[PDB]
Amino acid sequence: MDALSYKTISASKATVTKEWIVVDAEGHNLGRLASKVAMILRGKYKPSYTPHVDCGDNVIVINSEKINLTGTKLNDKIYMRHTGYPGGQRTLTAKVLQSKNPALLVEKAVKGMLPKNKLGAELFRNLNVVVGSEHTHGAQKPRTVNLNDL
Amino acid sequence: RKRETADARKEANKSIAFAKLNNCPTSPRKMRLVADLVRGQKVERALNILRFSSKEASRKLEKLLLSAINNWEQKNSEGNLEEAGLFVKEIRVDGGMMLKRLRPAPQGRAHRIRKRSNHVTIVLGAIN
Amino acid sequence: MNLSNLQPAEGSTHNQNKRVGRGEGSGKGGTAARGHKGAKSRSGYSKKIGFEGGQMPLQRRVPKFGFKNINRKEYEGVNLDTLQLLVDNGVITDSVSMTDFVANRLASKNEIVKILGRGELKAKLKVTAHKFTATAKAAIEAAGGEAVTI
Amino acid sequence: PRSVNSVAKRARRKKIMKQAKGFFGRRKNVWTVAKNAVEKAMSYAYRDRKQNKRNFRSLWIQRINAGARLEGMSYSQFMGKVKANGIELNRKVLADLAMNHPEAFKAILNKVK
Amino acid sequence: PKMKTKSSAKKRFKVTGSGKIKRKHAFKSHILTKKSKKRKLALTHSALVHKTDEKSIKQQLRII
Amino acid sequence: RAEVTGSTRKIKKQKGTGTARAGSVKNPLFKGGGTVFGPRPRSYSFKLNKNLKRLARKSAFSIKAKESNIIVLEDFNFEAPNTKNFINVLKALGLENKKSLFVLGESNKNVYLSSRNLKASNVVTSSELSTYAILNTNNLVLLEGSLELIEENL
RNA sequence: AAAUAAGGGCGUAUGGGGAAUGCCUAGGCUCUCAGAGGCGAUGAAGGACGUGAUAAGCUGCGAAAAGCUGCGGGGACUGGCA
RNA sequence: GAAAAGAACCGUGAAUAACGGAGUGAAAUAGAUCCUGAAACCAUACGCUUACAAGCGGUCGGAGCCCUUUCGUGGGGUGACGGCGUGCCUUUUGCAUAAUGAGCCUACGAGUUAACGCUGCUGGCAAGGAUAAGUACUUCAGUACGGAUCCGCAGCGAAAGCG
RNA sequence: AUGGAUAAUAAUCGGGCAUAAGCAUAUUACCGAAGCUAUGGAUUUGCAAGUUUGCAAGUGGUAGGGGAGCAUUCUAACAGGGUUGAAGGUUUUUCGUAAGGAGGGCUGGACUGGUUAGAAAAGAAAAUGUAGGCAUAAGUAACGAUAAUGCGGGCGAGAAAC
Repeated sequence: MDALSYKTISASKATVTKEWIVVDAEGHNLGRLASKVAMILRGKYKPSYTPHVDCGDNVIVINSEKINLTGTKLNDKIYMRHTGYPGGQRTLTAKVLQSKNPALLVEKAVKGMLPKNKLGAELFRNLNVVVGSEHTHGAQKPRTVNLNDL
Repeated sequence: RKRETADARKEANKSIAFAKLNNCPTSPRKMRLVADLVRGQKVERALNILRFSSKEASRKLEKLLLSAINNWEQKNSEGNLEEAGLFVKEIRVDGGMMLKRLRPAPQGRAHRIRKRSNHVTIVLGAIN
Repeated sequence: MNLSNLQPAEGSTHNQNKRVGRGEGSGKGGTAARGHKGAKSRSGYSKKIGFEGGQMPLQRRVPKFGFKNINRKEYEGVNLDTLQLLVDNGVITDSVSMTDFVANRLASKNEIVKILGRGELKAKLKVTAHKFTATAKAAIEAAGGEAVTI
Repeated sequence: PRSVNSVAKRARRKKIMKQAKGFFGRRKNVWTVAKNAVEKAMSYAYRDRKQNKRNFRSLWIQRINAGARLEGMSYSQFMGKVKANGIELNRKVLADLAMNHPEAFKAILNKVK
Repeated sequence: PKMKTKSSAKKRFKVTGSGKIKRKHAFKSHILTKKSKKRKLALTHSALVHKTDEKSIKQQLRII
Repeated sequence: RAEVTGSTRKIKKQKGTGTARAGSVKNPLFKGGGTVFGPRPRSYSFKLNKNLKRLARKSAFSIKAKESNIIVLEDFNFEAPNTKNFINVLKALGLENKKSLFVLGESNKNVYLSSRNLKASNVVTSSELSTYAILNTNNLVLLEGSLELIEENL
């Protein structure tokens, strides 16, 4: 009979407000930036976060070509890409992978810190990883956010 | 409740025109194939489809529709038939009482064979 | 009061609904009351009384002893205490014969009575019995009349 | 006399099957499949009631953390300074304030900070 | 019908005055020349059925 | 299982059939088998001490005496059996539409026949009284002559 | 005429299917009281074949064949199930 | 079906296959598969969802959309999305186990009775307690009488015996 | 910390990944269970008042032991209901710790049942259990010697088979 009389209001799709955050990845470590990017994408810096709603902002990383790894990880980081056929386990390297589409580094770093669900596959579509220094969104008026102010 | 009152209230079939085909020695799964092509069509397109269908389940279904048309003409005596523009509102193919026979399988055993029947019901409705 | 208000004493009636093997929830269900498998859980099990598992029972490890006399004469046994308690509540006066023993349910019709000497008989009586004891005769002949053997 | 429990035998299972309304497949009409599904549903309903009380506290804590990190603070420090100040407001009310009344939330934060 | 009394138990196991069962001792049959006179004197007096066997002896004697 | 009209023959083989093992068609879990643990011809009479029985019969009289449902007549006699006359003498006592038990001291066949047809009146001699008979009625009518036998028998 | 996601899931309503349940009895079960405890060479029990204005079965009856005679009861319908 | 009053007659149809009418009845959705007639099972209409999304199919949260409304921190239906979650029985130290068993529904189906005893509660009488077979009367498978006999009141000893 | 070979379906700190988000010591705040506490309610023993209340200790549970009860069929008494609609079937509301009770709408067209006491053919989800009905496999296997059929007329509503 709805005997609660005091409920916790959860945000809906008609009440959320998505922003267009732009993040500069010039001086930043891969995982150290990807953690904050994934937290912003999921949406947890708003005091209205509902776990089942696609809250949060849309992140545009604008310097992914200028990211760096700490140790000899650029030469000793391996990515496994098994295909499904017998003997089809392919291994890449962090140095070879950034030679073609360097945005894949940040893309695969962010994909993995997400809830791994339908909500979490729909959150990956809000992340735009640009290899250059200028995006192609244009008439959206995105604001720059420094990850050191969170 | 008074059963005569309930029956007099339920006897509202003086307007709806329908037709039934009971105890047809054909399986329902094979007539439900031709009922889907007729369901919702016009009263003449349905007749053409049933007359040119390559199924033995249509030879006795094409005249049930004619009987339904005749029942509609009987109920709506005052008025012609082509101005109304009849169609096939609803058509349902139900099951029926099946006969059970035996077939001698190899090595001294017997299998069962069920000769199935089906009931067909059709209502016309009008566009006007 | 009436045939529609019959009520027995509190505690004379009981459950009468207790049946064994009527589902889990009434107690005895499933393996009804016999635990798990074994000879004591099979239909038709009966405990062999003398059986001791396979070894020699006590009713067979102990020797037999004694015999039975065919001419055993067993007397009834009446005490001076009972005689005095019977003479206090006046039913017998100055003569206790073999008839006052049957009229007071002390001996059967055709039996033999022996007067024992457990009591403190004080009244003067003239008893007629089959046998006497060294205490009963000495306590009767000294504290009252005679004691004749019949 | 011969006693047959024919009517109540089925009246008892109708009531247990009427709560398996909306189940996929034969779990809603077949008796020996519905009874096996209603009991497991009640077993699942007994629990998740202890979990509804700790899944909402997590949401309250997350919302309080989000509302407190907007003022350059953290949930741990905020809760420490609130508990060692004589306030005694539960996380439900604190999250409701952080979500609906940001002015009241920041007033509480400035008072305890 | 009526419970029958076991003869093997009725020939032994004389019941005492109030609640006990009196029986005899064993081992005093045919090898008495090498046993000490102390054992033969102890095994001569009648004994009582132990409380662990009393239930079985009473079930045999038909005193449940 | 033993009285069923059938035959004690194994239906199917023990093994190699694929179905449940069975035989002796008269078994209870088959259609037409014997009723296991069914009813039997019995006797439901138990023993009560004739002291407790007369104590109960005395309590049944004391209950009516306390409830004030005891009348005493003068041992009337009817020439011919007449239900009309027997009903005529029920309003002088006030037992109309009430359950009455007339306890006679003697046969009085005419008085018994004059009430054999009524359901609200029962004529019973003192040599056949019972606790149930006393408790069933709503008003006892002890004729003068039956009390001498009721009192000196308990 | 309308609708249309090729199809599926859930809820409601209306149908076919089936025979459960409820009610009833034509039939059975255990007995009480009082009798009786056999039929057959004057041809038994059990059958076969026949018998009708009309006659496939059941019932009855035997070439005198759904029947014959005598003594009593009975008083308007009858030619068995039909 | 109370009683055949068991559907004369008309139309579609090749058709005395079936149906729609018309008459009988209180009822024909009581039409001879005939009283009421459920479940498994097979279909149609309507409302909500579903073609980038992996698992005992439920449970706890949760928008949106349809009906109702004492008007509601009321009810009903469907539910996009999130968290948790490897059916049941039996046998086992231990089973999601790839150990057993069941295609589903309806009906049947397994600690009952007699005789002789023992414990717990209750009742009558009380150093006494109780009748059995049977008999008499009667309004008859249902008050009186019947003390034969059984248990207890004294035990010990193999027994005579003593008490 | 470093070198001291490794196993056969693609692998591992659980994964992303981390140069600290590793390790060693010390401190503070916080998270964290059906543990403890706060609120409401129910129940078992022991102690008192009475004729339910108060306090204390409890309240996981297999084999197993004990105590209170529900439904079903029938019977004995008192009191009832029903063609102005009984039992039964289908939905809905409400009450109880539960077994279950009561009320309303629809079908149904004759029985039913309260209180106290009694009796038992007194409750199924499994026994490769029994009988009847109905699904799945599925419109799938098969339509029973590879000696063979084609055309034109006839009856007929309808012909590859007459």
